[PDB]
Amino acid sequence: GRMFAPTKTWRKWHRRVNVHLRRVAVASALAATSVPSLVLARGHRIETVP
Amino acid sequence: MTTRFKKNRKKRGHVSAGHGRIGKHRKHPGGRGNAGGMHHHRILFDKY
Amino acid sequence: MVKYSREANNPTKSSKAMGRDLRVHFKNTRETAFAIRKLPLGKAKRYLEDVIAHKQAIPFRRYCGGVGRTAQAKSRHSNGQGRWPAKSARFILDLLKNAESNAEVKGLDVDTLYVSHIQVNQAQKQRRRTYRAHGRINPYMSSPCHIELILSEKEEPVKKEPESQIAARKA
Amino acid sequence: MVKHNNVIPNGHFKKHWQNYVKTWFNQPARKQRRRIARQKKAVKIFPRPTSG
Amino acid sequence: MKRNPRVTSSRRKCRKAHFTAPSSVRRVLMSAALSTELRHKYNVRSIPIRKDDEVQVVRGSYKGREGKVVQVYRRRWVIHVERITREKVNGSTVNVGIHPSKVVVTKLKLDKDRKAILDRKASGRAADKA
Amino acid sequence: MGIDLVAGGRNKRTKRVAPKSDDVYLKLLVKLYRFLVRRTKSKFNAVILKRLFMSKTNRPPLSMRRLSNFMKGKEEKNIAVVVGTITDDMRIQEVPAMKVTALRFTETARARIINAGGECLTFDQLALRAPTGENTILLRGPKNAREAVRHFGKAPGVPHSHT
RNA sequence: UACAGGCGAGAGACCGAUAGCGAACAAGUACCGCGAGGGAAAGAUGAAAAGGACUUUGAAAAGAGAGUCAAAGAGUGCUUGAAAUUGCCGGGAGGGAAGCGGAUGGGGGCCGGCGAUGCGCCCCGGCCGUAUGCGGAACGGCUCUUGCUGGUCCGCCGCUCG
RNA sequence: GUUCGUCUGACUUGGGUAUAGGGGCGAAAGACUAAUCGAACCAUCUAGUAGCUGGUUCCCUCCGAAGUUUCCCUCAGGAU
RNA sequence: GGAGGGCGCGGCGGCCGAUGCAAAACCCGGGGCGCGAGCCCGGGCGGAGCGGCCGUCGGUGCAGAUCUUGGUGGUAGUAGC
RNA sequence: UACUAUCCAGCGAAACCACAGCCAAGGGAACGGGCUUGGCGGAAUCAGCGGGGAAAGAAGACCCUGUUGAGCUUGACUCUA
RNA sequence: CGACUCUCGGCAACGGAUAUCUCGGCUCUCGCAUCGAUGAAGAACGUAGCGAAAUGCGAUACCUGGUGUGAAUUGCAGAA
Repeated sequence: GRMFAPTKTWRKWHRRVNVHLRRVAVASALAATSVPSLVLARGHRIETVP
Repeated sequence: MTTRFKKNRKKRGHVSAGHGRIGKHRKHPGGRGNAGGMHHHRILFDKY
Repeated sequence: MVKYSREANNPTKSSKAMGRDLRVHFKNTRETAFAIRKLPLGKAKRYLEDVIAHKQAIPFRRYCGGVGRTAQAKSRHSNGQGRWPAKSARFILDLLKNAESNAEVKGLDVDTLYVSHIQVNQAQKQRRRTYRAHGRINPYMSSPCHIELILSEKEEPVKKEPESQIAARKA
Repeated sequence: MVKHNNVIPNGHFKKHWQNYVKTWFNQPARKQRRRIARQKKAVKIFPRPTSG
Repeated sequence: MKRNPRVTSSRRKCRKAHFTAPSSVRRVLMSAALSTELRHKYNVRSIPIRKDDEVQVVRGSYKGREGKVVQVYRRRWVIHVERITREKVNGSTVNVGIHPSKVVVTKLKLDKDRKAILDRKASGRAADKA
Repeated sequence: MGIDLVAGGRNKRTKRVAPKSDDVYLKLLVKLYRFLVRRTKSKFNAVILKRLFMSKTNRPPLSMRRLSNFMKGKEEKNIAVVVGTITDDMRIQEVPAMKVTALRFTETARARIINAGGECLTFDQLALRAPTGENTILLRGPKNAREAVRHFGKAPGVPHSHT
């Protein structure tokens, strides 16, 4: 039989983003490469440059 | 105890107005007119 | 033998047999196994012939609810329930004949010993359905059964040999 | 059945909306079809603008 | 998955086509790796085989057998080669199927239409290389 | 045991460093206050700690107006501790300077306050130079006002006879 | 601008054989009903059938040997083969005794565990060598042009000892 | 099964043929109309509704009720 | 009845591990951990892929429902034929 | 007196089952197989039996209630061929 | 005192769950226009060497011409 719930086309697979909110996140991401600790923490193997 | 047609809250937002009471507006119709002809917007927007 | 059960012996020293999907009462044919286990080949064969004739009864130690009762109980002295199912006795007799022959294939003597181990299991249940009153239908079904029979050459001489200082007098 | 200082809600739903529907499922594809149509129009005209 | 507006891409579809193989599908999947001598003549690594070829088992447990390709089977995509066999209980010998990828081509019958395949693919390999 | 005894066990629990504190910068800042408060005599810095704990949905934006109006020569240009943020909906050119410190400033505020005078100071600096927490007012900020006391919903919350 | 059909395609934080469509398989099939209509159950040996010749028992079906297989603890009940139930057997218990099936205590029955075996000292055997000079370097506080104080280490030679 | 009503007529019974669902037919019992009749069966609308009965799925922690007030076609239930 | 803090399963982005010299699964009056939810490990069976951890998400955990579907008892080798 | 039952050989269901099954009285959802207190306390059982299991079959057909229906009636409400 | 009643393990039988598979379903998205008295949609009954079925086809009957590919089809037989 059917079940009254189990999905059926309604469910939003679109959540809206705020551009000002998004801007902060993008900006933060650049800064994360200039601190070596986060790069190591994420699990990058690096023998990298001076 | 529930059967969700009691505590769920009945079905429809009437009986809260119907014979029960609290909230909203009471004593309803005021003026009427204007229709979809005479319609929108008289603006007030501050100069400050 | 199949994907095999409790043999516990040596395979060369033992014989194995199975009959498969014989239609017999599951309840009757086990009781035959219990009542006549370990006894020599000729004596066991004769006992089964006796059951058919009604010279010897099989004690029905288990099973009640008004189950058929002792014309004679015979072995084990008295015992309240007893029946002498002829057909199931015949089927195990045929299996016994096969087991004797199987021993020869091993290179064991036909002369060899007695039934060490028997199991009886319900192989499946065969379908058929029979009509009943009030427009309902309720099944009448038979059970095919697999029965295994083990003859073991170890059992008699191991007990006999280190009876000394007292004890022995048997075979 | 409000238990709030809300006005009791005015829907708009107002029919079986499951029967009707309308989805923005088509919307992600939708812009692309207009855009590729514009590219095709440029090919059709060849020189001269003719945006409209 | 990976790129391109094209007809073909679907994990199910790839399986569906190659198992039941229509004739063009059979021939392209009948492409079996050449031996090294032949690779430097026709300048290709693999070509579709035949029945009057001779083909040597490299890959399997059965390795070291050689024989002519007796038959090729569509329905379950397999090829059958002579002398790669298993014995039935009575003593009958029945061929064991081998995939054309596993087996390596010892010898070619050129033909005329099969010969055309060699020329076009060779031209292909010339263009990229130089 | 008692009902009296149960009364002690059912006591308060306002207490919370907020249910979720997402902001790492907020979270480290309250640790700095936590360390200094128990190592200093300052009642004032202890008050700051509570206002930066429980909620951000309670921290009030404060306009340049009224900030200016209570430092009117009866506070000689001290430091204004603003819990939430400065907002810029005024022009008077305010006071001719003032040192304003806050948790957050609007981008407009950063330009506007410093180009009126003083300096937009961060709360990190407030902690640094005044763990003692003196010569300081927690300036103001309201949310209890005309709009949104119990004035919610659709049609507010009333004069009061019936509602 | 539309698109749950048709045809030909691309995909999914889809489903994984009681799920997914009614149908993965001969499915709108078999079957049910007078009819309108209702409508299942049902996938998997293995790389390859190499699907058990032959011998023997049995009326035959089967069994027992054997052959085959990497594996028959894979033999078209076929990959894995759970619970329930059933059989065998073993253990406990006992045929003078009353049952909520457990908890609590003791004994049996069953089984895993239990510093590599420690320290001070001296003798022999074994190996290495500091300080200081040499020779090559990653370091420090810092300064940050630039400067001064502090390095340790390894290579391994010299000179004295351990 | 026994006992028994009728058995030359308002008789018995077949085939062909007519009448179909608020309809038929009825020497009338609401009887009967394909094991179905105080409104047949089938599919659909329909995943219809039901203050009422049943069931409602992993753990631990801390706090911990009430069957009362008011209104109600309300007294098996809501609002408050 | 609320709130709080966890556990287990399936799949997804990350990250790390494990494997035919034996994975997962299943069995185990075998050991050990956690108050528990559960977890861990051994032995047996087995033969090809899987688990832990950090995020994400659900068709996410069962004893019932005169439960649904499949299997199997006692009844009973009894009523009976 | 027949045909059963019974007893045999063969064949072989179902209903039903929380777990089961020795009494007395007591209290208790106010009438216990179980609890409490006394009496007791056959293994293993068959043919019988109709006290009991408030045995089983049937969401009591009655009776009340539901803002639940439907058949019918009419001087109901409201429409109409 | 065998037995019985009970329990468990080990090995099994029962059963088809579980795991792991999946030429399938499911849902979304894209492209496409294109039935018929010129005999359709749908049915029936036949035709394969050996066929019950599905699939294919129609007395020109598991197919024909033409064309592409270029040697298989296979369970066995068979044409060469």
